[PDB]
Amino acid sequence: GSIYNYNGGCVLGMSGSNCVAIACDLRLGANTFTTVSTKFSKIFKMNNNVYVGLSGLATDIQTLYEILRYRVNLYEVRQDAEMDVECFANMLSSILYSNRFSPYFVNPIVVGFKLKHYKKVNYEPYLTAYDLIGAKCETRDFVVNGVTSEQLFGMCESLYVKDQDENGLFETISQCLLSALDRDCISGWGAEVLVLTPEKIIKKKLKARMD
Amino acid sequence: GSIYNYNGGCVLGMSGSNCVAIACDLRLGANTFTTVSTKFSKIFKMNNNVYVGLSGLATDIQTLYEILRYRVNLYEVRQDAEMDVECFANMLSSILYSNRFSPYFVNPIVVGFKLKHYKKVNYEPYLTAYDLIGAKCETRDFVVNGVTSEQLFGMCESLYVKDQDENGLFETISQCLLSALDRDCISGWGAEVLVLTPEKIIKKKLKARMD
Amino acid sequence: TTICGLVCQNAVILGADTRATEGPIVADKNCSKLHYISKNIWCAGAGVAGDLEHTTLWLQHNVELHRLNTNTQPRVSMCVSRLTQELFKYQGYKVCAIVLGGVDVNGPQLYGIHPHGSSCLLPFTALGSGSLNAMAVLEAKYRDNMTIEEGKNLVCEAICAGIFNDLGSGGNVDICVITKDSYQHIRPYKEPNMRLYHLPHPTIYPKGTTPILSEKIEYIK
Amino acid sequence: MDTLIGLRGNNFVVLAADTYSINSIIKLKNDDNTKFYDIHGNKCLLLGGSIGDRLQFGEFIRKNVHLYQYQNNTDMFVKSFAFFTRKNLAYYLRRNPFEVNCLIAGYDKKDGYQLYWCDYLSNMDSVNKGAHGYGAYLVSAILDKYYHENLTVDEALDIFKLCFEELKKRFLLTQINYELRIMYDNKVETQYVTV
Amino acid sequence: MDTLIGLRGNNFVVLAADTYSINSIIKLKNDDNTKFYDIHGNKCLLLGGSIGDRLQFGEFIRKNVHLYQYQNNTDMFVKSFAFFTRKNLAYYLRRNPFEVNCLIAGYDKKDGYQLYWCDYLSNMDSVNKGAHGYGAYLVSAILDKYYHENLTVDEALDIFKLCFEELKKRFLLTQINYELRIMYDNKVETQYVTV
Amino acid sequence: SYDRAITVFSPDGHLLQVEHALEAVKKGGCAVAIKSSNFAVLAVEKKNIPKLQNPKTTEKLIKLDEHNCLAFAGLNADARVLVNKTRLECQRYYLNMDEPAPVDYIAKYVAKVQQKFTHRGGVRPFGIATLIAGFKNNKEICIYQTEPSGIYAAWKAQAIGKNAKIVQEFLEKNYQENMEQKDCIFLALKAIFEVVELSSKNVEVALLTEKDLTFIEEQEINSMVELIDQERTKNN
Amino acid sequence: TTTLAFKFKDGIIVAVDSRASMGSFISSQNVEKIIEINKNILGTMAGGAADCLYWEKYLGKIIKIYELRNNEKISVRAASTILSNILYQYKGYGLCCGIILSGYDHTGFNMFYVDDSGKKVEGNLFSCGSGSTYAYSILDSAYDYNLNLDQAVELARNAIYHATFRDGGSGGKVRVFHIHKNGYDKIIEGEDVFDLHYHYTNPEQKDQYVM
Amino acid sequence: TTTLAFKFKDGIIVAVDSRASMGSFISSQNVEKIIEINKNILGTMAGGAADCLYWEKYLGKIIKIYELRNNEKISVRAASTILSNILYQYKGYGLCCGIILSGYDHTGFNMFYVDDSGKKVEGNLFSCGSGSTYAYSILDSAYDYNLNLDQAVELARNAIYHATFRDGGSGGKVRVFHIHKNGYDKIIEGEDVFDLHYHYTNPEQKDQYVM
Ligand SMILES: */C(=C\S(C)(=O)=O)[C@H](Cc1c[nH]c2ccccc12)NC(=O)[C@H](CC(C)C)NC(=O)[C@H](Cc1c[nH]c2ccccc12)NC(=O)CN1CCOCC1
Ligand SMILES: */C(=C\S(C)(=O)=O)[C@H](Cc1c[nH]c2ccccc12)NC(=O)[C@H](CC(C)C)NC(=O)[C@H](Cc1c[nH]c2ccccc12)NC(=O)CN1CCOCC1
Ligand SMILES: */C(=C\S(C)(=O)=O)[C@H](Cc1c[nH]c2ccccc12)NC(=O)[C@H](CC(C)C)NC(=O)[C@H](Cc1c[nH]c2ccccc12)NC(=O)CN1CCOCC1
Repeated sequence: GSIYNYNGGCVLGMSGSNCVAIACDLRLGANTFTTVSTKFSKIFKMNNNVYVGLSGLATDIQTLYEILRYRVNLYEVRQDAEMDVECFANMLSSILYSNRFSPYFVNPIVVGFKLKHYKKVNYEPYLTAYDLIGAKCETRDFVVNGVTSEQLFGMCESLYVKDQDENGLFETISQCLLSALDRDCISGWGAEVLVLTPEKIIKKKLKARMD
Repeated sequence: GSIYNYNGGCVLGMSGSNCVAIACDLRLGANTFTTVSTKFSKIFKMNNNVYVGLSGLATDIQTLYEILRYRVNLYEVRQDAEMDVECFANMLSSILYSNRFSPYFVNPIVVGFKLKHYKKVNYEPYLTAYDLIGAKCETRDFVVNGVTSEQLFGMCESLYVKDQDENGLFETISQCLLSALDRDCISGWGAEVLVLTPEKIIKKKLKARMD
Repeated sequence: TTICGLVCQNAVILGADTRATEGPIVADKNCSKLHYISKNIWCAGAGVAGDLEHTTLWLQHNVELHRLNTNTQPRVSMCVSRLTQELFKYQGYKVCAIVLGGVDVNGPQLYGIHPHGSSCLLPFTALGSGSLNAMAVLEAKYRDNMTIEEGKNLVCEAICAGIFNDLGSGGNVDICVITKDSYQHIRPYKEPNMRLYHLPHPTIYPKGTTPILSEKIEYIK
Repeated sequence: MDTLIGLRGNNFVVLAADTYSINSIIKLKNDDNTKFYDIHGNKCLLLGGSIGDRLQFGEFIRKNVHLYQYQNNTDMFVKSFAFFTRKNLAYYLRRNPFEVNCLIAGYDKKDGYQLYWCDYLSNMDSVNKGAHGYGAYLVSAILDKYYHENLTVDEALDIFKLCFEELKKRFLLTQINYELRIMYDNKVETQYVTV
Repeated sequence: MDTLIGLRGNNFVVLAADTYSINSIIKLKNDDNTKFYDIHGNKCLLLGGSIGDRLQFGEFIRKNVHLYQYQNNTDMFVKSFAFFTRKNLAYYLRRNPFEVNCLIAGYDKKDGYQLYWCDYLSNMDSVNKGAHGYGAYLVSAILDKYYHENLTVDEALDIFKLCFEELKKRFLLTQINYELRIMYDNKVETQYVTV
Repeated sequence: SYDRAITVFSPDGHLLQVEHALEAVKKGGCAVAIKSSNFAVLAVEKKNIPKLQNPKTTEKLIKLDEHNCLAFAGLNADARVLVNKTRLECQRYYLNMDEPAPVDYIAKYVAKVQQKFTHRGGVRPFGIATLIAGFKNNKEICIYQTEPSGIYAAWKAQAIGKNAKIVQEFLEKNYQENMEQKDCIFLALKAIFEVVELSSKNVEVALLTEKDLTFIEEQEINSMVELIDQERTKNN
Repeated sequence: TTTLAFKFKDGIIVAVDSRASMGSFISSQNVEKIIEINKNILGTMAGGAADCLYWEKYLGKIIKIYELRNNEKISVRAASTILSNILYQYKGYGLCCGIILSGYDHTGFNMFYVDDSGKKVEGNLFSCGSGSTYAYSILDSAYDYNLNLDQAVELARNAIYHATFRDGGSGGKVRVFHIHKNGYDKIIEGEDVFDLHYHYTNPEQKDQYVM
Repeated sequence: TTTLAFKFKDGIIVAVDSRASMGSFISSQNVEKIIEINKNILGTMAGGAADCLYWEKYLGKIIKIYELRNNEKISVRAASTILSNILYQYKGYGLCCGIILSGYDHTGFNMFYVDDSGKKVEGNLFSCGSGSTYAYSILDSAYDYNLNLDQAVELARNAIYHATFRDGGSGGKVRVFHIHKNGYDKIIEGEDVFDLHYHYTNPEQKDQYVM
């Protein structure tokens, strides 16, 4: 717990009607109370339909991201195809458990699209959350992780609305993240929100508190 | 211990033919290796026939000396007579044991003359050594105490000669003290030797090592 | 330390060694470990010397006060009660193992008292670090109704066993024979250890060999 | 403790450190030179921590980067250098950790002037201004307040003078001797400042 | 840590202290005034340690000594003052210890100029020169070397200048601000020295 | 312990113990205190057996702390005990407030102690009246008078002790505001010798200024006494 | 917490933040860290909120009774001494108090820092709390005794803002009071630091500010 | 222990005491703390005597093989680097080593301080051991680069004497060597500090010196 408090940070993920959203706080901390950066993004793109939000110790976040990028790139170059979101989620679970007795201090979420072929292709929102040793929670509405987990859980339980367009989804996720961050000492200093749609990605920086 | 090592210090007492001698090192230490004074005497006169050598923690030495002076002065003013050496030794034992479970960190010796009346008076050398809770060793040749106890015991076992005049007694006690001090890091920086005779006291400072 | 005691016909014989040790160093070569409580009661001590000396002195003077007030003969049972109650009060933090022996109206009596405040009435006992060697001797050779001379020899043998087999024991053998009408304290009784090598001549330092910084002479009047 | 300060502008990078070599309660040297590690191709690693770990890690990184540049007949990018350093520190964190804080400064055409902040836990991020040590608490707000975009080298040096004055006045360790490395106009300059 | 220095001559006593009030990693004041306790009748208690214990013990001793002098219409002797201070410190050592080091200086006709050294354990002795703190390690030998009998006040101040220069140059805490109390010619003078 | 109510109400509503303490005060010596712009002058009667008593030992004019001074009339032992209490309280106030105790505070404390001793069981009232001269926190000189009953009041010039009424009347007749030091000393000496036998060894005078309390020199007292004697002879 | 006070040509400027926290959770953003002990003394509190509030109320009671008895206003030095002695009596119990008492008395304007360990430091400029170092740096870089009231208020506001920006334990609103001979005014009742950030550091509001 | 070295206009002056101790017992007073690594390099050792001696012999073996292979004399910097790397490989095992390597090479006179923690500090003046602070103070108060050989030897002797006088862990004899371009000389083979005290501090020998 102290190791997570060292840096802080929080990630959130929500689903709408034919869209998903992944949000994060932009702070980098030190000694649990010193802010050294305000542009430390915690959302990483694996491919067009897969994003991972990593919160926790910053060094472990960077290490896990490098490992995941390595694995995804090798898989995709070998198969000549984009990696499936479920396959990436299972691979992340197995990688996290491979360090079971000396784990990475990272609490990740996976947000993306599952592609189903029939002619056209159906995009299904996909959300999973993890604990540091790869225990996986597959969800249809929202996933949270980080030191702000309780606040995010409360906000999402109270405010999440099913089957929202991209605009309503963005408003809901931004409000949840901002209200949850306003109650955390070691999280905040800016919020980054990505809204995924099958044809485009909207990246927004929120006017947030910086105290 | 280390509390004795904090300051260091050593006292020695020897008997001759119609004379006694009490010697001490003159150092005051701090943190076991810093010399702050080179004139911290550890021999105190209670009355003409009683001397006490106190080694150990300097604050406890000063406190015990003040208590002993108080007690001896009250006893002597009340009785209108000098306190006997045996009576002082027993009183010191009882005072030390009165703090049995929070003791003074001092290892004392008592050197003096026992007076026997027949006309003339007979002076008998008297030596006792103590542990910090008043256990008493009554001796006829030599008593030692302090962090240099082992070296002093060896030197006195090898070199003590029974029934020596004041000159031989002084030479023997000074040689014992100097040789024992030469092997101790935290004791030395000058030696003070008192030779008691029934008619006079000779006080000498020895040319010792100051390293 | 090796202290021991036994009951023979109409007497109690206590014995002790005479070594006091401060860690591995002999602080006293001829310490006295047998203490007079009353004319008909004595004790032998093992453990922390300061505690033993203080407690034995306190018991002796309280027993003398009781004898003066009651105008009767002191009782080993009274000494046992006082000592055990004190030791229990302090919960073994006064480390005093005592062999208390005396003769009263109930005849010769020997008690072993332990630091926590337990006591036992025994025909013979031994305490200290040499207690196991002394106990070996006593178990081998003890019998009821021994003569005072036989008991003295047995106590000497037990204390010598302790002295020569235990590193915390040494010096001489002190003995005390207590009857209903007198006590005999023999100190030393054996004297079995003496320095074995001496230099051909003692080393006398020539006068003036020690350098001095200053010399102040004062006359005592 | 060793105070390190770093400032990144559009046209420069300035690194600053105290010049004390400390051994217990005595300063071995007032002109210590074991904190800056200059790497060919406009790169600098400023290290703070125990002198032994500082020397070992700094020389290890410098020799590895020089080997890379000789083998490939090319200059390593500043981002590659920073993340290589972070990867090595992270690798050793769980085996035999170096207790060193890093300020990684450099210049390259691809990304211009770059400054990276890294702590002994290997938490790294690119910053415009950073600090390490117990003097960070006293210089970070000065940097925040007086930093602006389009700052010049001389204005940055004035900010550093404010920082040094604050460290002399209010810091428990009255630090008066500083060394500065300035990267700008594709040249690296050394300065010594006493307050 | 607070460095205290004391020098006793045949005609003077000089006490010196650093003027820093320290709270964690920041210096609250560079002109601290909580270490010297001047006592009527040419006495001075120089204390070093935590500011709270320093204030409590210094004021307790000063008020007790002033009460004694008012009640008895007389000046307490320097030896009586020193041993009274030591007795109080020893009394509180085993109950609620003050973690203070003391340099007790004074002048009286009976014994002339007197200096006593006392540590937080209440180990006291009269000395010709003494020091407290981690700067004692760096000033004690200078005092030993340059001290002699029949020294003058100005020569003593030169010795103190050497000590201050050493504490600025070699001590981990670069101490530059010192206060001196000088007792000589039955007058007490205050000086402030910066190196 | 002993807690009998020594001071009780008389049928008429009086405290006879307090009246007797006042009588003990009236059996004491005479003390006068005069205030001026920024200083005070306190004179007190001396009673010494010539050539055998040590004049310096007895002290009715004492100093409590660096700025407060006291004179008293009544029982010397009670005065000594009360003065030691007051000095301890001065230092306690200094320790607790980091400032010297002002004269008004110290006078209030003395009066409170005397009231408490009239109102506690097992004790008898202090048989002394006191004049306390000092400075307030605004550096203003002030004189307070305290009585055995515990009632205190500030004054411009006041006399206590034997024949205090005559001296008070003389002061009311001959007092002026903001006198100089010499004139104030002369007034104090004349007021005290209004009831004390005219002699330079029958009086002790002190002048209290912010700096300290300074006792007037014997030669100056001799000269002033000679001037008073000349004036008396001329008048008669 | 960030509290600061400093003397200047027109009196004393006192400033505080309004954030309270338990661990990493922000318990409140609108607490009052400046209190008035009497008409002419203000105390800024940091550390344990309950300890600070209780002991300031205790000091106020003592000062009220003192003023009623003696018909004079207590001095800042005397109030600081009372508070420090009381706090020292509890040394070793776990009290967490850092108080700056600033006020006007007969000896001009006075400022004392008092701690739970019994410290009492007289000074011209103090700062306390977890943001004290940042506030100190900002104040020292731009302090001057001849600042006007507006300049002094601006300096205090800027220092509090920077402390909140860099420290995770400080935030909420900034309050600035001015102590003058006749009492005290509240120049800034409470100002959200959200506006301060986008006034000072990111006026353009066209991108996320990079620290 | 007190070891010191400093550069001056005619080379390097190296000085040491001769005392060894285990705890508070002086094990020897005639140990040799200056060793020659090769013809032109002297190492002064402090700390664990066994560790220092073994690792100095190891360094000597390495330097001998290097010089045999390359037909050139090794530099002080290279020797210091070898020693520091070797010592660092054992960090966390309990080695106690402080070594000053002073020598002459093709780049002039060079002096490095090497520790068991892997430190390597180039310098002009170093001191090591428990008396290092006293030696440092004495050297700093009277150091000059333009001292003659006799003046430099006197300064080193005085510094060692004062270190022995103030520190209980230093004593015995003082050795002073001079490193010059063509090798090294032993100016003072070993001089008892007894005479040094009674020549510097108590020349009169009329009374016990008061520190
Ligand atoms: C028997 C040994 S044993 C192993 O069985 O405990 C002896 C019994 C003994 C010694 N002297 C007397 C006198 C009267 C009666 C009995 C006696 N016990 C000891 O010798 C003790 C054994 C240790 C393990 C407790 N030794 C002591 O008590 C030491 C005596 C001593 C030390 N320095 C001295 C100088 C002069 C005279 C006597 C002594 N004392 C200590 O060990 C001190 N500690 C300090 C902490 O509190 C406990 C005592
Ligand atoms: C400054 C921060 S700091 C890091 O410098 O100590 C603030 C100063 C402060 C906060 N609130 C006030 C009010 C008045 C004056 C000054 C004030 N200090 C704090 O916020 C405290 C920091 C800890 C580390 C000491 N926090 C607290 O004291 C908590 C306040 C609190 C708790 N619940 C709340 C609900 C609403 C409003 C406030 C609070 N309380 C605690 O943490 C203390 N207990 C300990 C036992 O478990 C319960 C909390
Ligand atoms: C300097 C002192 S210091 C405080 O600054 O460390 C000296 C330097 C020194 C001593 N001897 C030599 C020889 C060559 C070079 C340098 C030398 N250091 C010491 O004296 C050591 C201090 C301790 C605190 C590290 N002491 C030792 O290393 C002991 C030497 C020794 C032991 N017995 C001896 C007999 C004769 C001569 C010398 C010695 N050794 C130890 O303490 C090692 N212990 C011994 C006990 O068992 C565990 C290991």
